[PDB]
Amino acid sequence: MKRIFSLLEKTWLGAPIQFAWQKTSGNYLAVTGADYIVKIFDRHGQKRSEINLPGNCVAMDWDKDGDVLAVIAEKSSCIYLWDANTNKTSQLDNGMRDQMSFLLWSKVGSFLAVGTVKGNLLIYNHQTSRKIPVLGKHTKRITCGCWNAENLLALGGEDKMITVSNQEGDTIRQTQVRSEPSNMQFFLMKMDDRTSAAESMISVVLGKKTLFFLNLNEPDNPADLEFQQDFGNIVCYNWYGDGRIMIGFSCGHFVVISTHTGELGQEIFQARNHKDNLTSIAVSQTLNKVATCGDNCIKIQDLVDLKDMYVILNLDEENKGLGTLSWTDDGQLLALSTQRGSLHVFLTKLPILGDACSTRIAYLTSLLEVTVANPVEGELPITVSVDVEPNFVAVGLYHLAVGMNNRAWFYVLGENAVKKLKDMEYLGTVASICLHSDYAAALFEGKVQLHLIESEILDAQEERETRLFPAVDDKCRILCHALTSDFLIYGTDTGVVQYFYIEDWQFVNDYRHPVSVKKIFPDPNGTRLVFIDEKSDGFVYCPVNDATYEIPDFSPTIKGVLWENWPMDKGVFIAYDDDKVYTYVFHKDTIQGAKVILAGSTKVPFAHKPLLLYNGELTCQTQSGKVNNIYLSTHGFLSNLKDTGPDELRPMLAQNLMLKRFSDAWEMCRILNDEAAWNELARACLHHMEVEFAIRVYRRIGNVGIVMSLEQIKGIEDYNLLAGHLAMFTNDYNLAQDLYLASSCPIAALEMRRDLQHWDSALQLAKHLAPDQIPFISKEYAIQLEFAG
Repeated sequence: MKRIFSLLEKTWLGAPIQFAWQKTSGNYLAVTGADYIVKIFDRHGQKRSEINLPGNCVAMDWDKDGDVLAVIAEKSSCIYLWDANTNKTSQLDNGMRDQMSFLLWSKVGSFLAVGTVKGNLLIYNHQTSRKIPVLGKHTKRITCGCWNAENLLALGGEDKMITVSNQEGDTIRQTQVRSEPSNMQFFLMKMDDRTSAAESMISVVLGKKTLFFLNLNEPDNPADLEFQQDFGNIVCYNWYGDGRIMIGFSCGHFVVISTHTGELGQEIFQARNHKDNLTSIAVSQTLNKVATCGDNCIKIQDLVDLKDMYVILNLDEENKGLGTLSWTDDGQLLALSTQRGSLHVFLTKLPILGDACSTRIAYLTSLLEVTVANPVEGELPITVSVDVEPNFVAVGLYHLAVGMNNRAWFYVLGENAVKKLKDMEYLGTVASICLHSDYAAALFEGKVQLHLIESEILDAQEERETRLFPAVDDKCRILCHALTSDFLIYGTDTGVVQYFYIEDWQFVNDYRHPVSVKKIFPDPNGTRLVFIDEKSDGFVYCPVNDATYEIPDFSPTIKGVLWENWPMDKGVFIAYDDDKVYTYVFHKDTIQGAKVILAGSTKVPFAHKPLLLYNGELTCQTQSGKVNNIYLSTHGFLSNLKDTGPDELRPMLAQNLMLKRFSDAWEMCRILNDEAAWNELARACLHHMEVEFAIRVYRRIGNVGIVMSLEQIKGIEDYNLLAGHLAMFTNDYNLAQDLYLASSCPIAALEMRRDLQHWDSALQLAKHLAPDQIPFISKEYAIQLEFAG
């Protein structure tokens, strides 16, 4: 949590203030104090508008959409209405002539309620401009009220009455209460039957000491809850979750109560968050958290477990006497007032915007700052101040881009400073942008524009400065794109994948999938691709042979994919969602052909977004704007290797042998000092045809006979002949025979079978390959048969 801005107007010093957040669209913040003005600010503390009043602001409220702010004032009959789409102020005379005492918009209906000191009511409709005066609704000042989802209006007054009404102001119900009503709210009791959706019940605080309940279906049986005097007076209460209330009390305590059938008023939880004074509570269902303020501090807790303190903020001694808390509905901002007349605004959540190019990453770190880093090379993080709140961010080798709607802004990532190059405006809303080398590719309206980030007239080609895809003028829409050191790549609604080669400035491959291609994710070089189709099925594509492979167990929840940037693990990638990362390996070369294998899954902490994979370490952006690193479960062998010994080294060795990392596997076998590990390394060197390394390993094992035999074969360049001899050394005689028959020297199969004394197979081979050897083979077989009887 970080303080964005503070309001400290000289006109408000020494008096309390009131404020309101634009509700459903939290872009504006209305504020007022003893200067008879309402001032409207903008999430950045800059004043956009002001409303002048003939006296103190009595109340203010925003409409259901945040399009209109309503205000009422002392010594006035006019409501003041301010419009967020025009920034204009207008007036509405209440048609009574009394001082107003209450003001509230409906949650659903464009209605505005207005109560008076004499207990009269007005209901206004902003959409039809209809006024509905109702005289004598209360006998004294209307103090409080609430609107329900059915446009029913409940009102409390100093006459110790509660009244419930339709949107036309008619009285549905009237009730008398033991003390003056305050903090009136509507709710729904969650009965076991799913069939009721009407919020049939009212909660209210009486005399600042008891919480009272009125049920519109059972009005003959209201409930009073009384609380321990050691808590002090009730300061505030809020509804949260399924059927719970949280109540804050003056002596630093808060309590949570059940409202389930048979448990109404049962205490679920209690805490003394503050020692001397608790001044306000504010609950966000959007973050699932609560903020509390008291003793010159803010204390924030998780609604999943109220014991778990998320944040404590301590405020400087100038801020003595805390006032009121409120959040934006999106839970992006928290605001706090003081009794001395200051306002403070804090960031509660940051938009999770970030990107990567090779080992270099960019991520949002404040609403107007992007940080670029290279955690692999150890380059110091570079902070870029940006001219707009971005909707998208992209990074290259030498550049950063950010943008909003149909515009982007470009920056050079120099060693000494960051310099803004240019802003650029596209023909429609940019869905995404990608950078590589000093090219950028931007997607808008189903078309991709490739263009240079930097250029000059010196040897320029006008066709290279920019190009627009599909450049063949196909009827297809591009749904996704990616950019590499050498290729622009994109996928379409017609299911086409295309590669465009930047150096020649031409198309180089084209593949057609049976359904639309929704997303694409290339390796760092572009030589392989992951794509996701319209069914959310994942596929590897290999443009070099034009082949495709289905990714097994690929969850439809997967949001994205990252390839491993570590130079040995080029076939490794990950796919991810909000809860998990899945590690996949493309085995290009195996006896069973090419395939994709799920190597395992790693759990991801809440709202972390993956940016970079390097050597089984996953760098993620957090909601705080910071990065964090997660080791994959599939890479748990990477450790201080000597303490586990074989227990982490054996899976490391198996992984390294599959990755062909024989120099590492030798050092691991040296640390292991196990004859079985040396034999597994030797067998792997033979399977992977690494004869020079197999010679070294067998020389360490001391198997001189295998070393001499491998030294004889070392010069063989025929793949099938060499593989035949190595299969013979691994005792796989059937594979050895097939490979020798496919080789330049089929006779080696006959010789092998003769040497193994497999005389029937040797004779069958001799019939096809060397009929002149049949008599000699038959004599040697006959000698063996004569001995056998």
